[PDB]
Amino acid sequence: AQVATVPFRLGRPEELPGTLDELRAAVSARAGEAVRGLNRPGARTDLAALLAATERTRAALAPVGAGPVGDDPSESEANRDNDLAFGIVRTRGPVAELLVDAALAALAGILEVAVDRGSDLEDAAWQRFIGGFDALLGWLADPHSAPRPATVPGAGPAGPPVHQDALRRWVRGHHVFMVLAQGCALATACLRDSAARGDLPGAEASAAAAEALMRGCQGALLYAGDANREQYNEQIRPTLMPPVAPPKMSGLHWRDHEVLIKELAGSRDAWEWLSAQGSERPATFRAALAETYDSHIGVCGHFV
Ligand code: HEC
Repeated sequence: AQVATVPFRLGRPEELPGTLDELRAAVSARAGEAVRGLNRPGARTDLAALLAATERTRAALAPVGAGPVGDDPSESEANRDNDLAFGIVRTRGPVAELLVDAALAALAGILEVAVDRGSDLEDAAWQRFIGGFDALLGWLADPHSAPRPATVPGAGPAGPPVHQDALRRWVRGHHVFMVLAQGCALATACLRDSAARGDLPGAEASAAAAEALMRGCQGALLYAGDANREQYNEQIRPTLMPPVAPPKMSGLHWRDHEVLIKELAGSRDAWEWLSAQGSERPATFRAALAETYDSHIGVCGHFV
């Protein structure tokens, strides 16, 4: 029931670029347009203006998809069920440019609900949540530099409850998860590659992206946890019809998360090297990491 704009098109995370130079060649032109679109005059006056700017930005971008991937021998049935439960369609085309499109669409998905009906999220959570998109697109626009944050308009307070708005937020929040998971996997991969090649500035820029994306993921988890609590209250009503359970991500079978955690493993030496070279990113990333891990409680079905 208009829970989210679907299909939600996303590339295969196994094809994400793995170096800063490759990433820049793949996406920096398009990401730069996206950033300029989201920071155009007037875009940041209020949440309604940001939504309008988002929709004008994504309309102004030339499409890049080539329709569904279709037959993918690397995709298990459990992967497919994971994606279908949230309306995800794996789509052929330049994976990093598809990530830019997906980021803009997930942003618009969030802002549609917040513009109409507010948010109960703490302003600092809202800031890091929506700030996750600025971090991602700003870094993709210039991967060799740390992304700089921009202003994020606040949301009004939650309005009157509308039927299954919690499910809309739950589903649209998971679309954000998939964008941030791919973004953080990119950032972690580039950190690993940069450090292996002794590119300390590239490593530092990659780690700065990874931390900002990780803080964005913590905001998204708070957002989804807030929706999940409201969902649980809405399930107290017993139903004569067979009860409809909200979609749930698997973990084992969610490909973007699998790719992310594999990159994070084996980024350990790069984080220690950055520390030894006098970076402050490792310490603050470690904090963001612990906070994001804890905020799984109340969102992911294999926690709590
Ligand atoms: C339920 C499915 C989820 C969702 C919605 C998210 N993740 Fe997260 N996650 C999940 C599991 C089953 C685990 C295993 C933890 C363990 O066995 O100890 C994790 C863990 C992580 C980690 C830690 C990885 C590491 O320590 O090396 C990270 C960084 C992580 N998950 C990230 C993450 C992000 C960024 C998410 C939203 C974009 C997210 N998870 C959601 C299962 C689930």
